[PDB]
Amino acid sequence: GNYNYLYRLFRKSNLKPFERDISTEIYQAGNKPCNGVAGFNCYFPLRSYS
Amino acid sequence: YFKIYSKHTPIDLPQGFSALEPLVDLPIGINITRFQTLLALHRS
Ligand SMILES: *[C@@H]1O[C@H](CO)[C@@H](O)[C@H](O)[C@H]1NC(C)=O
Repeated sequence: GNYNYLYRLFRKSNLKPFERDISTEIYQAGNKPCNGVAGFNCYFPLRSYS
Repeated sequence: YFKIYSKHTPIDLPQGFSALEPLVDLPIGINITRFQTLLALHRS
């Protein structure tokens, strides 16, 4: 399995043309702060194709 | 794209007309919202 390549799963707004996102901040699904830790309504936007 | 036009002249802004020629293009691809100016202090 090749876990090197990754894609993005969650984002607040759609990317503008010819734009790149390098931000890795924890996506806030709910209203409580994520506090930089994975948890409820808090998922890492980067996923692995594998 | 980041495009910069400029003009220079030896002189409240004065009353006159002068067009600006393009001189810089930079293929950046960035989201810009804010900026700042940089000074050069004269040390005693
Ligand atoms: C650009 O940055 C501003 C900063 O507040 C943000 O609101 C906006 O969504 C960003 N746009 C894109 C296309 O990333």
